[PDB]
Amino acid sequence: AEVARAQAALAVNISAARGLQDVLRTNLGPKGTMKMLVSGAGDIKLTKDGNVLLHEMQIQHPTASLIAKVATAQDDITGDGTTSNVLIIGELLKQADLYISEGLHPRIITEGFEAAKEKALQFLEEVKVSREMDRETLIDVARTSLRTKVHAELADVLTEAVVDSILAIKKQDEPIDLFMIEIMEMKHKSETDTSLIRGLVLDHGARHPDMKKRVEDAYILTCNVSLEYEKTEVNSGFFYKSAEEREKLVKAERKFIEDRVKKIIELKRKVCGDSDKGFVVINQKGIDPFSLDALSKEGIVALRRAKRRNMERLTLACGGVALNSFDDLSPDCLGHAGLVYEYTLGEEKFTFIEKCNNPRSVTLLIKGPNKHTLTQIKDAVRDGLRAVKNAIDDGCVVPGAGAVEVAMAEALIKHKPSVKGRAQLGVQAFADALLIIPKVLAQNSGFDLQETLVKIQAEHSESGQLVGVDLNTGEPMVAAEVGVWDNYCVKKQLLHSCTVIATNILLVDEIMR
Amino acid sequence: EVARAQAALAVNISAARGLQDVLRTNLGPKGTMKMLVSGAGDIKLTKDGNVLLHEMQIQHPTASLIAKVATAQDDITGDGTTSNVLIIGELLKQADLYISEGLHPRIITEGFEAAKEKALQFLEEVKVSREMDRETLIDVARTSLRTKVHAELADVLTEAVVDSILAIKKQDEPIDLFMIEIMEMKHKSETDTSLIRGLVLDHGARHPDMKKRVEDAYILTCNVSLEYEKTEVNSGFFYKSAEEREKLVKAERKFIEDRVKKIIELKRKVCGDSDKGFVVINQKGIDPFSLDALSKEGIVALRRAKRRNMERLTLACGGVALNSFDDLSPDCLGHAGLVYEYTLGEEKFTFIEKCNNPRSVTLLIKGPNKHTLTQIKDAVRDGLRAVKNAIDDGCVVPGAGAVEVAMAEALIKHKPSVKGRAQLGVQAFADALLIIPKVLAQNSGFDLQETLVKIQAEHSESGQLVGVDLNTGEPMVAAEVGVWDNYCVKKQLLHSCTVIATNILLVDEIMRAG
Amino acid sequence: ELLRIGLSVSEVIEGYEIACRKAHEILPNLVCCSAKNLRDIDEVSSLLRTSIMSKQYGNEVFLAKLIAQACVSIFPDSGHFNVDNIRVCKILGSGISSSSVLH
Repeated sequence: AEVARAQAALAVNISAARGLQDVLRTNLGPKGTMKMLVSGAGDIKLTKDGNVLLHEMQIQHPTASLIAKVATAQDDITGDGTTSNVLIIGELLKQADLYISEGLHPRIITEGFEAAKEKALQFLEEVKVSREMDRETLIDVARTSLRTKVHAELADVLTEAVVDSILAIKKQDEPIDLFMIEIMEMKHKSETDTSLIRGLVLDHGARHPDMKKRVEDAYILTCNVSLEYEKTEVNSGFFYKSAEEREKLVKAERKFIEDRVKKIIELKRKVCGDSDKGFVVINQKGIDPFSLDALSKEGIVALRRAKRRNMERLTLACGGVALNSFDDLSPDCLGHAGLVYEYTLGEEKFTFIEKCNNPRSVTLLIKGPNKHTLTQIKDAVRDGLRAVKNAIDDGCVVPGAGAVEVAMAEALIKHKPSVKGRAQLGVQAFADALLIIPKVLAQNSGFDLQETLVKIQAEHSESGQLVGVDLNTGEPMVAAEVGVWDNYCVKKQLLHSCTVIATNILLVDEIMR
Repeated sequence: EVARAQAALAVNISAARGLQDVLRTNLGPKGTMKMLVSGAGDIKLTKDGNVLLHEMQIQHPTASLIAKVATAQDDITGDGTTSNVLIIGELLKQADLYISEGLHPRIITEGFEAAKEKALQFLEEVKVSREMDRETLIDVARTSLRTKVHAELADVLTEAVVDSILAIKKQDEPIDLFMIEIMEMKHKSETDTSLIRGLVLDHGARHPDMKKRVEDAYILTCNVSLEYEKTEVNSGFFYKSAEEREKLVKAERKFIEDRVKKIIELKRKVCGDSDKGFVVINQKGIDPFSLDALSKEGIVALRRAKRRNMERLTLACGGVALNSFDDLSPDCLGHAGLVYEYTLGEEKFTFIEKCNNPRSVTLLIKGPNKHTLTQIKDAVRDGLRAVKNAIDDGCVVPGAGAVEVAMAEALIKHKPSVKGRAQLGVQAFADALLIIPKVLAQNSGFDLQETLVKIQAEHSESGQLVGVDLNTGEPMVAAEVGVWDNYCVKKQLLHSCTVIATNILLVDEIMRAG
Repeated sequence: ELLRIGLSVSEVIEGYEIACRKAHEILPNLVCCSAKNLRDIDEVSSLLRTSIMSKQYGNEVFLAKLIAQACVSIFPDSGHFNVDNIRVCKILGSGISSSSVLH
């Protein structure tokens, strides 16, 4: 058919990106906002985080495909910077644009970049200082990594709970939290909130006065497939070989229910000795009223509807083995939660599996009556969880609020890449994308992304001072004192995911449809 | 309607580029001439910034605006007109880039002012004294003509250039308001510019054997009529009634015949000797028997001269404006060490020369007799206008954009304001500097930047002025290259640069009004 | 206006926020007297009258007295109050003020 070539294909590329990018620039720091997102489903989503906006919907361009790619990098590889990663490239693109606006090769200006990124990486090592993984040292990173991602006040209460979650570790040291994430969204009088609740929490537990709400000594038979069949890890018919056989099973189906409670009432006394130790069958389907009562009446807690995750985290948490049957099991495999506690909050029971024998799994209780509030608060958590988890995995920490970038753009002082000056321009180009965080904020916040940053620049050129645009009012300060300190996992990776995709479009002279 | 906010700006600065563009090489040895069959519609040929401006019909207001302020500096410089146009748009973009980034143009204009002075302050730092000698006179005259014409035609004229300016230093006159008397010869050949330390007239009138070679020059330059109207006049033109126009003419030739006899003793009083040459010059015609009998007296006589000539001959020859053919003092009637009526082509051109004042001094260009002959004329006059600045100031500096980088090296690095708000305008200000060397070189050769870094690094090394070699497109030290700006021009430019680029940057609107 | 004046998003939002925090602080201060009875129809009716005022153009006192009766007298206390303590059989005939509270 047709194609596009020369700078015509290039113009479509570089324009579509920076046409999409500044749309995303509306949000960063706390002075960013929460961008309304409605995908084909019709749900409104408000996110200052990149991955949501990037991976849901896009104004469709050939560039819109690569942007989520390196967006699939930042959140994956780090989780802090998804908001920050986008704003870097087009600021660098408009720079390089100038050089090819002058006219030049996108190839020679390509070679003018990555060294500067490699430089800044060096410079990032240089300017940063390794910092404590201490809880309160994390806070200044925690708020910021959250706050660069999501708005302050949410990030502020998240600063507490996220650190409380990432400090909950057994010293399983990760960039993210897999197990520390157990999210319980609850309809509540609090529309945006997250409650930290330790230990594995079960999707539900069953009510009955004889059924113990408090199990401190738990022998947990994980229970999935219901009372209604004998020794069955899956519910299926023992009958229905003809038309009238349909009636016979349900006539004999109530038998297995009593057979099954018979197993559990004895398996308690088998394993637990007397009934003082609550024998825990968490029945991940509904417990039939008779055995619901008769397990209650025997002291067994028959818990209604845990999760497959609450089955696997149980295998983790309780240090015991799960099962898909209620069958009598050897007392060994039965899980032990140092606390099995059914917790009715609102009308809903959330059964704590606590004293996790592997407390890498904790639980967050999310709050809202309105899902649009309840979704958004859930969203701000986890992108900041792994962000602040990049705080406590990192003994190195990089000070935020433009402290380190003026330590690059100025210390990139040119003719160090003197050869063609294309690097001297490319590093200059790269130097100019560094300050987008000092830019976007003094942009979003008061004064000017420029007239404040000149102080930042100046005040950094002053006394080598760590200095930066406020995340809040957009005025100069000392960013080291403020404590705004970016994850050491962000900075390096934040650079890589930029210049690698910033390299591609330059070498792309061609597009065809 | 109106154009407000950004629209009062863009169209102005958008117009300021293609304008800037076409003449980006009107300039330097890289400079390229342009014509017009368009603006005034005629067959026209021109190289200079301000001069190509006026020739066009420029309906965009800004295009007319610089023409004014450029003409000011155009006067003394004659080059750098094309230059100053280039840095302003180079400045306007950066300020636009700020307002594109978004920012306030007046605090941006506020950002020029220290930088301008700082650069001005730098301009006396970078001004290096090469006092007036033919070398500095050569190298500035050529670099101007290397700008305006061929380096060939530059060095062809660079002789004629320094020719007259030697006697203007005899005048000790830092400017040339004379010796700028130029004669344009009918020939096939452009390049021939003849120094005559006196004047030249195309005259020697209608008669030969007047001793057109006059060794003792005694010059009567007169407007008296040895010839005059035959046309019908009463009130000065054709009168309603016919006859009363007639009575005037019969006193004409008689008046002319009498003045012949008046020149006889005017030859005898003045000279009495044909061996002492006498020269009449009439601003009007002269009848044949006048010149014929004036040839009998040992007199050459020149009918129909010009006011400059009369005065220039009154000056150069120590001559006269005197009105009479009656017996007059020879000491009044001026003198030239040699006088000859020379012929190239059809007309007989009197070369009057070794004149009492070497004051109005002919540089006689031959030429194709074209807009080309017109073309080769205008430049050398400006080649002077370069070197007069060199005569003006004691400080003559390497050209080809040698000063530009060092300022950007001087200015930006430390903030000259130590303040970003102005540094904004300063960062805008010190980018304007670089375009001319980097645009011409990249036009003439290797790029802005890779050439910049070479001019930069060597400045960054030395701080010495390495200019551009436009013979390549690479930097060299424009001291040795000979391309030499004076301090005057570069002084003058920022003034003409900034003040026009400021008030237009601060236009808050534009409106068709009445 | 603050958009025309040029004030950013969170800025003025922080304005209403800290002020609605400031306002929620004043709301207990601006409580003017009080009243209630876990039983009495009439006294309770008035609040139930005036709350449904906005929500009713009709009889203010009559639906005041019914729902006050209803809400109260369905309960042994009405110190406790729940979601459905009152349901309705919508029935025509007679008057609209013939409406009666039957627990």
